[PDB]
Amino acid sequence: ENGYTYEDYKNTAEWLLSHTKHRPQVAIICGSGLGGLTDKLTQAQIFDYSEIPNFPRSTVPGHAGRLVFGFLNGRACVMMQGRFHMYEGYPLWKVTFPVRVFHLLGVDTLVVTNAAGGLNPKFEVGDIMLIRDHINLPGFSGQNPLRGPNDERFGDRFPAMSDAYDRTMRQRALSTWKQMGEQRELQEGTYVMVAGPSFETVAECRVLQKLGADAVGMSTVPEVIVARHCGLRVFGFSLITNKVIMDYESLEKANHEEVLAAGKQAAQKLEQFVSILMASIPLPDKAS
Amino acid sequence: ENGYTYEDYKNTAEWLLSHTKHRPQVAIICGSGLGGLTDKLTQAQIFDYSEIPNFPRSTVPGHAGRLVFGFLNGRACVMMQGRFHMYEGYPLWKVTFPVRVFHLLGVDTLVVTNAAGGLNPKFEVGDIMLIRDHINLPGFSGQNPLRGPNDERFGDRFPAMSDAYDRTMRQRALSTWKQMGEQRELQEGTYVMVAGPSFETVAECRVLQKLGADAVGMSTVPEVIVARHCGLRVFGFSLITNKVIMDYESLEKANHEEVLAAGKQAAQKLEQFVSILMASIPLPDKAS
Amino acid sequence: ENGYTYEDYKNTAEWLLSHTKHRPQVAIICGSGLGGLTDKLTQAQIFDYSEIPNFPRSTVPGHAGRLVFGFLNGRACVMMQGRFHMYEGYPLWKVTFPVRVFHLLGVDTLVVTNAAGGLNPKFEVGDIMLIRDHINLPGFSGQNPLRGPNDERFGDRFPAMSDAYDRTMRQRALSTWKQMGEQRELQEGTYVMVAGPSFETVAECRVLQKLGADAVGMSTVPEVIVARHCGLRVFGFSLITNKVIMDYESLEKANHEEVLAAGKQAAQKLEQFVSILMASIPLPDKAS
Ligand SMILES: Nc1nc2c(ncn2[C@@H]2O[C@H](CO)C[C@H]2O)c(=O)[nH]1
Ligand SMILES: Nc1nc2c(ncn2[C@@H]2O[C@H](CO)C[C@H]2O)c(=O)[nH]1
Ligand SMILES: Nc1nc2c(ncn2[C@@H]2O[C@H](CO)C[C@H]2O)c(=O)[nH]1
Repeated sequence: ENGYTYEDYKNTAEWLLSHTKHRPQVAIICGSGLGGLTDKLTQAQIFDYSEIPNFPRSTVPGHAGRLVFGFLNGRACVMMQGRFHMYEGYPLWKVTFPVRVFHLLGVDTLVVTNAAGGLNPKFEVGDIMLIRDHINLPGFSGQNPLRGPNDERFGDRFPAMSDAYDRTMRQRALSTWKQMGEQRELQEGTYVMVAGPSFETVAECRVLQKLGADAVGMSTVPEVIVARHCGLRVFGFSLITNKVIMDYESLEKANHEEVLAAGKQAAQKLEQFVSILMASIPLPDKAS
Repeated sequence: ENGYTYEDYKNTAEWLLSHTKHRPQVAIICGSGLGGLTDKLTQAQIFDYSEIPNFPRSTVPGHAGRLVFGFLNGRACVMMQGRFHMYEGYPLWKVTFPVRVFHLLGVDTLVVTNAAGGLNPKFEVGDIMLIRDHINLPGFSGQNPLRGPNDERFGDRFPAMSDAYDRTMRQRALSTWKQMGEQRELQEGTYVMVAGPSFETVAECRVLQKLGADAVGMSTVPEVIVARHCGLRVFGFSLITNKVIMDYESLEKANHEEVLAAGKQAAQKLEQFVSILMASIPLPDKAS
Repeated sequence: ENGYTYEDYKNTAEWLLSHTKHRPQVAIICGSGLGGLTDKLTQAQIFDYSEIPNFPRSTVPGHAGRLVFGFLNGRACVMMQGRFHMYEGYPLWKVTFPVRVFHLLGVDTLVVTNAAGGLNPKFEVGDIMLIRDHINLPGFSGQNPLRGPNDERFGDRFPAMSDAYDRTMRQRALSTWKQMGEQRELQEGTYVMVAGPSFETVAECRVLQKLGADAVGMSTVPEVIVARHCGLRVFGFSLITNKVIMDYESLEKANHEEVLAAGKQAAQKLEQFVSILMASIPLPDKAS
């Protein structure tokens, strides 16, 4: 939708195909800090967005923004290190351009990760929250990636989202966590997207808690939306990098320029979590 | 406001006038599926949007999108078959362009219909919900049809909406329903507009229920807003085409590509409901 | 961010500097009706937006829209009479352009006033509500002034807002109110921004009350956001000009074209409130 035409996607995917011998099945999208997951791929083939045809280039930050094709624990992946966000200024049709390319590349599963602040008090920074559902606040106002004329070549005008985050994949991630003897249980909740780059205020934090969100972030939802729109199996998770402040006594103050949590404890715990899951993603071959 | 100037409206309305001998009093806007209401007009004069001067043409769908001037049960109408929506990509000033044209055509009443999913559990698919009020979610973020410099020739900078849906008309619709011996009572609630084309997720569904909405749709509100802004008496209703899924056990999944409900039971029940109401719309002549 | 470059701000501020001998410390932004506060400045030097370089000109209303440099109770001010709003059509980067200019002018404190309707029932029209916090509804959808690439020359990509409204300034405003023997206590609450020019509907009014807002307005928040983003000490207040209607029995109807409240009782009570506070704003010299 908008700005890009089917041809564009078709050309980016083809150029990609004719530039890598890897035919990816699973596309992983690395959220803030969770980028080194690319390091553990094998037969890795790296493309910086910039060199790829119709691919949105990353803003100012020339310290990342690449598409790494590889193999992770048996699965042929394609990892987008450094996602695009609304705050950077991108129209959602750009933010989610890669998700449609992945589809044309043959990807049938998209696992999206992100760093989210925590609204549910049981969460603790470092916790990993499996996304059971989302609340797409921007989409309410009209900030939806599917806006504009619908290309029946990708999907429906009115795709359903009640079933976004794969019920099976979630089942497995939970088990996989247990069979890792973790102690701190895999959390499960609802991720709420908020666009603006600034961080929540206590009042905002409280409306989000009342609305039913468990984690608040500034990404993922547009991708999940267009993935599901074109059929991709979606599974994703949030890394609780910080308890959002719900009291005026606050004292503490939200900081991103502290993308620690993610690179800290998480860095490993999560990238290994992701690897074993590759095993749990059904092979397009499977059968028995 | 924006994109169109007073002249534009003035010209479209005039060209219309000088192209139909009908001087409409009531303008009806047919929501999804509820379009055949046009079939029951008499002295019908059809104009496909396309042939009308500054009239937003419908997107891809070349299977409808027309303005039918006629007489319905004594009233001289003008029905817009196939409304415009945000999801199609239209700026709200286009979505609502026809409402201002209607005003310049002499229309003093606008009855808007739509197909809405149901958040209130007492509703049943097929139920007709009289709109007692709305929650304009997009307008909160800035997606308001009145945005931009205000033309005092149409109305106020800051029009009030506490009184949108005519209190009288509602009274009458209720009575009219009774004097039709219906059994299933005319429901009454608050319609919440959500823009994006995709359907709600369970979490989204739950925030809407908590927010106070009874039905959720993707239209009507911009029209009501600009109608009321220029003085039009507004009365409208929702056809509950589906109970939105509020549980994760879901199983069922929202489908539009099932615009059945509307064409089913509703098709008639509602178009006849609309006809008797023409009688209840006060004549610009009336007096006693 | 967007539309304007650092140079632009730098040039507007410089031209300003080289056109006034006043080096302002406190920048006050006058909300609807609260504009005559400019009248009480001394050594007043007036610039109508229009004559200032990259300064957004006011829309149609040629009956105000000026920047008045002066001295108020000892402090060297710069008052923006007539703020810019989203409803007028301005992109937030324009609405908030002056806030960045103020920063480059040397301003270290921004006090924003506005006229807000009241959702909390304890409030009474005429009441002054100190803003303890805000809920930036537009920013949720993406309507954030910081959107677009972040200029590290002004601030952070992800500034925090949990601490927006200065805790000290609030303490003082309260005391200052007491030492004015007012009787009707200075209220304190959360201001919720709503963009659209139209007024709330009862359902909308109720979701705002449920969301936790105390007052609803159509300004201030973008300014507070970019002020805080570039470090300005922010303190602001709402003048409850009208109890927003929370019942369907309504009868009454919201009117702006009744900017009375503000010019009435408030006109004075508030502008004198503002003057004594100048005394309470710490001098960039201070020390003991
Ligand atoms: N809105 C929001 N985004 C957060 C929070 N914690 C982490 N994030 C995420 O990290 C980046 C900002 O550091 C982008 C956003 O996806 C939070 O508390 N609130
Ligand atoms: N958002 C939303 N729109 C709905 C729903 N049911 C019917 N609709 C309405 O029908 C069309 C999509 O089929 C456009 C929208 O006005 C629903 O459950 N949710
Ligand atoms: N949304 C809203 N803005 C209000 C209200 N009362 C005052 N206002 C404020 O005054 C102007 C409209 O008259 C712009 C807005 O900042 C109110 O009840 N609702």
